[PDB]
Amino acid sequence: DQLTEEQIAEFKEAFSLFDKDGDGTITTKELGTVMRSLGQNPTEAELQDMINEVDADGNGTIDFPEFLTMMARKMKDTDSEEEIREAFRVFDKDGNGYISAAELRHVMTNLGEKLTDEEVDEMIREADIDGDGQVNYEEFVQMMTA
Amino acid sequence: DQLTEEQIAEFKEAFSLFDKDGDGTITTKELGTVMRSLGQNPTEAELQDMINEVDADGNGTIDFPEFLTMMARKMKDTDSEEEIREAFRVFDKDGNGYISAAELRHVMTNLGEKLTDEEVDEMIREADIDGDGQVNYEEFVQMMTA
Amino acid sequence: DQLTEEQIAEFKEAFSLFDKDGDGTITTKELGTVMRSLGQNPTEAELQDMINEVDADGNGTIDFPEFLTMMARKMKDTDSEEEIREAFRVFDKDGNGYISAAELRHVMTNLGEKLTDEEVDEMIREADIDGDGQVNYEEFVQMMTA
Amino acid sequence: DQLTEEQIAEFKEAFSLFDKDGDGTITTKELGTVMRSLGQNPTEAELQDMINEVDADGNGTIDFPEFLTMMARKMKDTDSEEEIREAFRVFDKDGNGYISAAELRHVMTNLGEKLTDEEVDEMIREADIDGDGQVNYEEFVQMMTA
Amino acid sequence: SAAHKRYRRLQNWVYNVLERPRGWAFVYHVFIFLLVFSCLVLSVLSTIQEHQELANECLLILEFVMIVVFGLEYIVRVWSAGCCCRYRGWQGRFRFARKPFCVIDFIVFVASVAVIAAGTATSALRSMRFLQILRMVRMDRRGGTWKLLGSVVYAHSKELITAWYIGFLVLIFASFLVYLAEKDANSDFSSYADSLWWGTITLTTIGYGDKTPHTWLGRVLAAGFALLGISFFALPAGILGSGFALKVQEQHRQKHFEKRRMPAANLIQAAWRLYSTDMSRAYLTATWYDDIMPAVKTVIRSIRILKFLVAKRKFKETLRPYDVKDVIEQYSAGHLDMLGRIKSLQTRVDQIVG
Amino acid sequence: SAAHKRYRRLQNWVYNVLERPRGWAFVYHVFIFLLVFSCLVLSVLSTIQEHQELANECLLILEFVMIVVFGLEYIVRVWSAGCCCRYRGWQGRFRFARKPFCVIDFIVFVASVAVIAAGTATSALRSMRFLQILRMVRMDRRGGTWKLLGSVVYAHSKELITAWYIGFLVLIFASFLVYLAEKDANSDFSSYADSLWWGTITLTTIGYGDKTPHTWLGRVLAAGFALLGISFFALPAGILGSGFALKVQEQHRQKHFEKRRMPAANLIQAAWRLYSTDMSRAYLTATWYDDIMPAVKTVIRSIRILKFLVAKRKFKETLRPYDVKDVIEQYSAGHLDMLGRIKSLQTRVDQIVG
Amino acid sequence: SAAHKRYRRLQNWVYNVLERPRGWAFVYHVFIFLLVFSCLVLSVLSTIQEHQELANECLLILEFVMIVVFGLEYIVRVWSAGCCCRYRGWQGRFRFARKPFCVIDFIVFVASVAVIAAGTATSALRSMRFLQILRMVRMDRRGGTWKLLGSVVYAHSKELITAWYIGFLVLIFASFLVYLAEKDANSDFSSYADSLWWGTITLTTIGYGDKTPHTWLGRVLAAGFALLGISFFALPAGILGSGFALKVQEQHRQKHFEKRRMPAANLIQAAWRLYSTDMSRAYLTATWYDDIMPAVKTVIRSIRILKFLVAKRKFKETLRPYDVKDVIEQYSAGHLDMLGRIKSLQTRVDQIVG
Amino acid sequence: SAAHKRYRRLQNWVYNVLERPRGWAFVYHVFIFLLVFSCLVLSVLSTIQEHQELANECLLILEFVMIVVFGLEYIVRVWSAGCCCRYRGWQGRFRFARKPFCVIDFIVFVASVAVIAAGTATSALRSMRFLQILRMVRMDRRGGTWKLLGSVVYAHSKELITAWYIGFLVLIFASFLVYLAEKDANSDFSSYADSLWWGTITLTTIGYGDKTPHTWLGRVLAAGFALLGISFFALPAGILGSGFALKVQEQHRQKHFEKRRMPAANLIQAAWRLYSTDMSRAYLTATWYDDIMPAVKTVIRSIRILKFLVAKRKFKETLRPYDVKDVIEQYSAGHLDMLGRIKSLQTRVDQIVG
Ligand SMILES: O=C1N(c2ccccc2)c2ccccc2C1(Cc1ccncc1)Cc1ccncc1
Ligand SMILES: [K+]
Ligand SMILES: [K+]
Ligand SMILES: [K+]
Repeated sequence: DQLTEEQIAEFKEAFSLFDKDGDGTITTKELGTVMRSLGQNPTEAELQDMINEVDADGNGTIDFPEFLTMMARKMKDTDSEEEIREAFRVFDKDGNGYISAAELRHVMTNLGEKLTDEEVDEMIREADIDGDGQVNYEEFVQMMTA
Repeated sequence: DQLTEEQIAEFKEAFSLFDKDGDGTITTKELGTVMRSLGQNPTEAELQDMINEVDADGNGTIDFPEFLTMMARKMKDTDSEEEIREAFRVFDKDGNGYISAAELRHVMTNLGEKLTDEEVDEMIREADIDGDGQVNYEEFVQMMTA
Repeated sequence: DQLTEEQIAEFKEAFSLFDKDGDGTITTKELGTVMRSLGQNPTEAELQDMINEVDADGNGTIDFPEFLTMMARKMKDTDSEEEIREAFRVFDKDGNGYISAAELRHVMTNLGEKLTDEEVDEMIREADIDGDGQVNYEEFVQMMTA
Repeated sequence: DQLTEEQIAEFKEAFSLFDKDGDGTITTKELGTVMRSLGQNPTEAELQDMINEVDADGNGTIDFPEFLTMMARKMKDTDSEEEIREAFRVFDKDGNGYISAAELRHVMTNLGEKLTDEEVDEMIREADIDGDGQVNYEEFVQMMTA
Repeated sequence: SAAHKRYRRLQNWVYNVLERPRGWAFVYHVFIFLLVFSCLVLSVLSTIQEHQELANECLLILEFVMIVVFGLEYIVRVWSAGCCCRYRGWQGRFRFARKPFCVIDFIVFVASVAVIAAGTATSALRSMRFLQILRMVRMDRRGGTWKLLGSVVYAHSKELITAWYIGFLVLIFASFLVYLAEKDANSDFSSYADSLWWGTITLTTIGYGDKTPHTWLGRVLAAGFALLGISFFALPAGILGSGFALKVQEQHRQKHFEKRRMPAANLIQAAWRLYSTDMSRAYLTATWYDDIMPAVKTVIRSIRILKFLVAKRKFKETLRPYDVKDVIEQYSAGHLDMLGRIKSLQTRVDQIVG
Repeated sequence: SAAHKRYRRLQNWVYNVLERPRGWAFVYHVFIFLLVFSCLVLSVLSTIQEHQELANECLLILEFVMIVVFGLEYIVRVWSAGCCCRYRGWQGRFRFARKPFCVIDFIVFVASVAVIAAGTATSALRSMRFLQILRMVRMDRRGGTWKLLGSVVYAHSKELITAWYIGFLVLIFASFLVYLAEKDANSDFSSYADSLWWGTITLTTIGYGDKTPHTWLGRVLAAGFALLGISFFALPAGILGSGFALKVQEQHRQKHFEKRRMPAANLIQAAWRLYSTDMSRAYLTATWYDDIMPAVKTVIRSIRILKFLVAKRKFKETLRPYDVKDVIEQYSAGHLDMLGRIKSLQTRVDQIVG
Repeated sequence: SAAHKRYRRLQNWVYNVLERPRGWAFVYHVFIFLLVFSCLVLSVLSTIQEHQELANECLLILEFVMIVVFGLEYIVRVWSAGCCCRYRGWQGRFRFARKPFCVIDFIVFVASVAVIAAGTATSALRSMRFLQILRMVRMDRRGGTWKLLGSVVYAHSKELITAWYIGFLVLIFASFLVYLAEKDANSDFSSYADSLWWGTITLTTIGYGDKTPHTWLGRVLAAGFALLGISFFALPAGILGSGFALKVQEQHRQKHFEKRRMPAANLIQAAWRLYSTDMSRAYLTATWYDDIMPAVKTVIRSIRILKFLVAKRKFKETLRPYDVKDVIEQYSAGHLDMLGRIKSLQTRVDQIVG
Repeated sequence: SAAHKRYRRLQNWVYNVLERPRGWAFVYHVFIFLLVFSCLVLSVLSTIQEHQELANECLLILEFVMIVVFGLEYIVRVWSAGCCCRYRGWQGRFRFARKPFCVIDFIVFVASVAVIAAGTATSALRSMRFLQILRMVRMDRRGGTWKLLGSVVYAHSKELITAWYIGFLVLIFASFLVYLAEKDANSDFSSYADSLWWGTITLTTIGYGDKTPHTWLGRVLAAGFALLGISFFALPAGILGSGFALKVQEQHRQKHFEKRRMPAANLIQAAWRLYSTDMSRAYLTATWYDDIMPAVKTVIRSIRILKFLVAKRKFKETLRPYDVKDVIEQYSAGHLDMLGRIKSLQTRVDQIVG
């Protein structure tokens, strides 16, 4: 999946929605302004955490090379596949790489940034559930890392 | 003490005082409303704990089968006899199955949901107190579990 | 020092200043009222602690037999001599039964219910201080327990 | 560097700016008044700590002999050389007696009573920095203790 | 029934000294153990040839006294069981004898008496003396010792296995190396198995002296491998010892907390209040005399049953241990309640003055 | 694909019992250890001369059974690997066999079969029996034992070194002193090296009996130096034992906390939300049908990627341990928030009334 | 009485170096211990036959020096007792000698002198030398060692009993099994008692070499049961060691708290204030000169007695240890006081503005 | 002075690898220790008679290589000392050689060379080989090992003394009792001293086999007293082991806190600010050019000296450990500040509205 030049131009056009002034950088102001226009309400500390994940210069900005790297990579990297698989394993006590559909539903809608019923319905539909009702989450992780 | 059909009908008539709408369920609203009409003042968390002790479906209700089971059983089960006997043993340091009348009186009127003087007077009258003033609480437990 | 009958009558006359009603008992009301008339200001919890030290019946009162016992005994008992001597030993690191005049002065005026300068001056005058400036506190304890 | 009599007279003239009344002592009032006239704002607890460092009599004052001793000594004593060198060693993990110019800059401007940029610029200029960018702080300590 | 009072009190006393005695009551238990241990030692010494006569002399008397004392104690205990209400009348007595260890004792006693009677296959009647040791194993109520040891062993399984594994490897290696060196000069190390016997008897620090290295190369190798592996063969004792000590200390730590308290006291109260619904003078009034609206009293009873069940649960839960994060939880509760109080002030100031 | 369901389920079951055994799965592993160990002991006893015949008799049968069982298990495991998706098709199978320990096993099996075949340099074919022990060393997944031992040894290095150092000094000194005393009377202590051999074999508490002091001066010196240094030569075991026990307890202390929780659950959610940006029915509407303003959806995806990366980090961090200073931190946060609340009241009172 | 000052100071100094010494004072005690121990060793060596002469030679001189030194020290200590006020005048001196260990010493000294005098039943006069060891047992003030050991043993009784029980069982079993195997080939294992002797001497790791297994079956059985039970026979040392270490650490933890403080200081103050009621210049005024209303001063004294008794109790309580739940208690007190403060604000706002 | 840069950097590097080795620097140190150990063992083996020739053969070469290497290292280190400023010029070099261990090394080297030269009282020149062990003792910088051992021993003195005391008593008693039993039958126990030798060699678990009980009474007594006292003679190892482990853990606990921090950073700042009073461009202005009112700048310097002295003290204090009662102290400070804030609100409400 070599990154092509047209794909780079489409990332550039998204990057320019944040950096409307043409300064080549995205700060918490530019990021948070676009987000709130869509009806999101991040906090300042959440905007700083987000920028810090890709800001190698440590000056509180995202530049286009950092933006392009994040967009090209998504979740395809091996670190993402391993950590997501480690998160499922927290809820796999048997150690057999399986989790019950009903147990997945409980964790997704009752912990963390809970999924809505419709979100979790789409998630269980997308996993090829076995007839017992058990989900092989390691093949679920490869579908999100492909 | 086979549960008879007339006994079931009397439980049903009590159950219907809670569930006046005929919905077949008792929630915190129905339970707490009957209780406060008698001048009791449970909290919401106390009403939830009470319903949770018999709510197998986990949906916050008591249905008639659960109500009937609780009413038929009272304290006659072996779990109740053992736990009540374990509670007395907390206050039996000798380990001989005895507790002093005066020590029972102190614990009943000074700890927990304290008994009034008249309540504790009736309780000590009902235990066949020995001439020393010592109470054999394991036969006291069988009278409450009979 | 056999307790004589005239000594008993003088204790009775003091006891009657507290128990002005002739009820034969001293409660926190009677004790605290006499104390505040002299310009003292004990708290309620301090009045309860004081009465509790001599109230064997545990009903929150001092009767004349308890009052007479306390007055006849003062500090002459062996428990008092031992505990006072143990308190000095807290400040005797050498373990030789000595404490410096200057160290006694620091502890008396800087810890606890501090002595005034004049109080502590009288206390150091009363101990037969050695020429070095060291106090043999075990003979100081016998003078207060004699 | 024998302390001369003219040097003593110059210390006396500084001492008299604090002790304008001629009482021969510097309290928190005299010390703090001169300091605030120059635009400093010490707290009372900071003025007590400062006086306590040189007040052998423990009465909360500085007299001229104590003032003269502090002024004659500055940082030239062996205790000062050792403790300053121990402070650098906190930030020398290699144990080789070196610290990076950039690491010195981070510690000086980000911890404690942070140096301004201009202060820390003068400090790094004064250390004979090596071509790598590493500072031999033990010879830096001898220049401040000379 | 005053005399009946005294009877029941005595019964309970003896049952306590036998069943679950504490303090001074243990004096009788210590005496029984000494009588059994002496019987054992006498039997063992009887095994010798030179001392057979005097051994049997003393054994006859001791075994007779033992049979009489244990028969008497069995009868007295099966009687004393009468105190507790569970075993009343011959019905309850027999129910008692159904216990496993009680039947074990009865079997042992009958067997001992049968042996002595047959005294008047003598070797088998002898060999059957080892049964006495059951009277010692029985003192362990519900195999407490085995369970404790098993728990502590399982908790540390990883370290124990590591020690045994590394030690076994060092043993194999050192045995081989020493065998290579002493193979010819010394006759002890004739084959590899001999070298292994030496290695075990050496590394364990038993040191019989059966076989020892004679050539200086062997001696240097043995010194090295000893001062290296003797510690491996001695770890299990140290690991298990520290495990036991830490467990004891930590347990003794929980007792100081005394957290369970209040729940046991409340359970008895909810049980009494439920029970008294059906017998209290509070319900023996014209008002309560049930004929027109029976459900009212039934509803009141249903509420007391629900509260009883809440109290029984809270009581069972107290046994479970609690974390040290409670302080954070009380600060969270305290802060939240106070922050809500400042809000209620703020809203009222904004309501009146605006 | 129901039958395919059953196939895959069985495959996963066997792979679990082999690769990650738990509970009853460990029973099969214990049997394999019993087989390897019996083969080893039989070989060793075969080394003896008097028992060579019966040893080889039993060894033939046992070795044949061993070869068959281990070949079968190897084939079954390399098949069962099919469950996990990583190794699918012969491509994935071969990728599996690339593992180090799998190739080690295959080598050992082929070698054993070649030995038995050559059975029909016999001494070398014998000596090659020691290879079986690899089937035991392989049970240690990733040298866990060695790593644990190394960690605990390194943490205590200072005390161990102190013990060994002082012990060595005491040994040198006591050996010299005793040699001085027994030099002439006793023939054992002919030279200094002999005295050193004695000193080691005594201070370690092995005590062969090879050499012992004969003159009373030597005996008093040995008693003194023993009751002084025997404790030094036994410290390492005690130190390491307490170290292991404390480490186990403290670890078991971390498990109660269950601090990591929430982060793992949120990571799966941020990953699902990011993934569903490109397939959800939420984006299959006329509104989203991309042609006029593609960047809007790209910007929405870029935000979900950033949140996913925040959740992955918070999830990875949970593994790291946390200090007990959190309570101070919550008080600092709680006090600061409340002090700021009283300020906001004060400013509003001063605004309205002044 | 300046010279009397110096006299009393010297007296107190010597009494301190005798009754309870610190630092350099312990040097004298070490010298006394060396003297007693040398006397003991000389006596033991005198027991031998070949060394009787030189032994008695040295023993005469050493025993004479010992008698003189200990007589002198006894006299000096019974004099130095004069420092403390309890024992003043011959009355108090005799009261002193009533102590148990003082009379024990006097008896031992008189007996030693009588023995030496009789020197000019010689075997009994010899045997009476063992009495010196009392001069060592006396150093233990109030059997501190025995009490410490007893406490720590009782606290761990369960684990100790488990270890001894399981070890005894393993010993019985392994001894029986090995006896079965070596019964015929080896002559050592003639009877069961011999096998038991072997089992003990092995499992304890003493390993005399008296009896060892000769047949390979016996050797394998012994290796197994050893590598299984040697750890059981070595637990008590590990358990007790960890117990002692943990107890020491935890105690040293209590000292850092320094909780008792304030109570001891306040007790002296309440005692002085009570005492001064009857001698202070504050009461030597015309106002207080008692004739018209004696009860007023008596009432003031009664109040000081009650406060003294409160201070004595609070002082005795400080010795008792305190829990780590105090922080929860201070938060409860702090929250309650603050919540009551916001209520008092709320009521006043509602009073004025309404 | 670029080349001078490289020179000084190399100098510092070598001085670091020699004086304070860390990481890979220890590789050189291990080689030096291995070479020293090889020399000792060769000498010892030279002591034997049968191996004297080959021993001296190898010893000649090894000793020569040793002398050359250590001379070279001495010269290189005394040169490398040049890095630190303390020892510059021959003045500073000589100041360096004044160190104790440096002169010790020079003496040892000169002595070794003199011995080899005299090679061309030969027995004394031999005996002087033991000096090498100083090159091992020197590795302990400032007797760290001795100090650690002494601290841990002193902290536990009470338990150690109890163990030794009770063990000694049990030894005396058991020896006497066994002697009474074996006195006649067995020839080993000829006198009491023999019984004591046996008792020590048994209770310590050495077990030479020299003397063992032969009569069954003696065997039973020995079994009892062994299974009673062997644990006493093994306590010191367990106590000291747990002590060391606990100390290590608790220390490793203090490092996690990282409390000292901020003070060291502030000290450098106060020192720089004081120093810069006399050289900063901030004071090189017409305004500061001192002629009219010199005291103003002197007063400013006096203030910086006082602040420097406060920072030096706070820095020295950080080294001292801190208690876990700080949380109570922060609540006390936080509550007091907040309670004072509600008072300031209350007073202002009462001022305006009244
Ligand atoms: O840290 C501890 N506490 C504790 C900490 C924060 C708040 C409350 C309590 C605690 C309480 C009772 C006994 C022992 C402890 C320890 C250690 C300690 C340290 C200094 N002085 C006394 C003790 C160990 C511990 C750690 C982790 N889990 C359990 C125990
Ligand atoms: K041993
Ligand atoms: K041994
Ligand atoms: K031996």
